[PDB]
Amino acid sequence: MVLYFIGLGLYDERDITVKGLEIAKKCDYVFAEFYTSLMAGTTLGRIQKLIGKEIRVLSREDVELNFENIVLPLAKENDVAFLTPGDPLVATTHAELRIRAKRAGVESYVIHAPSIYSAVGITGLHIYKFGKSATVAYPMGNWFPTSYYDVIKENAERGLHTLLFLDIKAEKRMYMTANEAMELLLKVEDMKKGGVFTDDTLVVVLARAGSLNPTIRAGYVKDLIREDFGDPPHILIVPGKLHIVEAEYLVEIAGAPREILRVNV
Amino acid sequence: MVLYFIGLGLYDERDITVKGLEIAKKCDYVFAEFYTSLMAGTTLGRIQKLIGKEIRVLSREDVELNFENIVLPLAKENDVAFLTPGDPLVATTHAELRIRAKRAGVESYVIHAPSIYSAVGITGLHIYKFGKSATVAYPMGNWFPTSYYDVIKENAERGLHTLLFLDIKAEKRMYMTANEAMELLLKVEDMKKGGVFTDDTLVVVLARAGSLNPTIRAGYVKDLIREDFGDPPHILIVPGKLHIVEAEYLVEIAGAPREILRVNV
Ligand SMILES: Nc1ncnc2c1ncn2[C@@H]1O[C@H](CSCC[C@H](N)C(=O)O)[C@@H](O)[C@H]1O
Ligand code: NA
Repeated sequence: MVLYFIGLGLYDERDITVKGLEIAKKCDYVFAEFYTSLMAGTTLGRIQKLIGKEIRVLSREDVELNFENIVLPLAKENDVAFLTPGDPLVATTHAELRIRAKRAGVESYVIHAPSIYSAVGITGLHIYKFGKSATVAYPMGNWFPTSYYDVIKENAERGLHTLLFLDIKAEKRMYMTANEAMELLLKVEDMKKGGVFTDDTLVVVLARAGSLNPTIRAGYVKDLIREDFGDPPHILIVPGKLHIVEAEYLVEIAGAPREILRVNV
Repeated sequence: MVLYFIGLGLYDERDITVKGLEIAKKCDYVFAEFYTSLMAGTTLGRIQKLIGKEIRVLSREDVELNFENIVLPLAKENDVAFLTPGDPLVATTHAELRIRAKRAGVESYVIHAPSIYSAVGITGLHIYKFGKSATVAYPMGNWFPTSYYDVIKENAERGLHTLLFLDIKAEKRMYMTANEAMELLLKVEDMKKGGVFTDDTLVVVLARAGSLNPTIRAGYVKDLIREDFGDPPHILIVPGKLHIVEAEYLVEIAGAPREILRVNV
């Protein structure tokens, strides 16, 4: 009678940790959600084959609305696993599900896996220099989210980097590209006119982290807004004040304009 | 002709990903470093047996100073693996190593693994609310660092959480406990008098992340300062204002006092 929250990792089925695999293999029932993120290098079939268990995929409503009606009942008499892309508690509200587990009298354990939040280290930007993070959400009809723009502003004033998770509407197979993110930000700049995000802003794009050849690119918005970064998922990063060593990596590894090597001191 | 940076994960030998284990097994040479951080729940012997190949350990000097003389030459005609605790390149210095690989004409790839940066999600604190991160280092001789205090102040002021890594003496396998960190902070507060860290400050301590049974505790400094958090490593977090769900998670999962539900939300 235990519930395991198990992360599947960044890109493919092998991004799960050995610990995660061995526990999932011995579970009686296995549930999963594939709406919080996109694992571009695998399929449900491959994941199922790897763990040797049939997987019951749940929708966002199944989880947010009926997690205690669909998953917890079985977890009271058996070992149940709930799998998720990346790390199960990063950039999701799944932590709250552990509260539901407890009140249901069910023990829960968490098995971590590589997460985009941590994988940003491959951009060469010091991970401790990141400040508040935000999500660039798709506008729904006339509703136009803009809060993420203020996050960039606040971090940049402190000289901190801003990690921008990008939207995903899995049910519609809609995966926001870094390009779409940039467009939205420029539009928001037009409204707020804070000088936060412009054609000259230096940005970093990380696409398909977890794969062997992720797309790592740095440059000015004017130049990257129309560049092809490959298949989703993508994340966008607006660096704050760079250290020379960060700029060197972006130039040498992410093909950034050598001019950034000359920071303004 | 290829160098693989492979993350070992959080705590024990099973914290490496399936992909990492499989790639390491196919490499002609396997190196590892245990100076940036340690794998507190396992040993070099257990990691080596799991992989099945002899592992050569590299000192801080061997890497920072002679990576291109010890590691890269072999990567020219063989597949080489470089294992590091956590997620590769999270340690502010390892990114540079990819530039060295480039300059040696050696291809390098990164195989991710869980990191403390993402793993803290288990505290129930929303990762988007984390601000600039810092490390608390022991004062030594005429050097008494206090910058981490300012980091906490700037984050909390903006309602952001502060992730604090605690000092470590890797070679000696000696870690600074959360209790020591809290003591240091109280002394810095006495000097600073900024009202940033006092007996009434709410803090979160995370011990042995990666383990199925990590210690997750939250409470006011005056009550946790002398609490036994178990074996290191310890992670100290100074949360900013809490979302009601974060507070409920802390109360329900980390044994936080009911008081935070009205005082810190
Ligand atoms: N492999 C990957 N490469 C680039 N961005 C990724 C990614 N995986 C996730 N993301 C980013 O994060 C968003 C999901 S938000 C939740 C992330 C997940 N729990 C994790 O720990 O990684 C995606 O829409 C995308 O913008
Ligand atoms: Na951070």
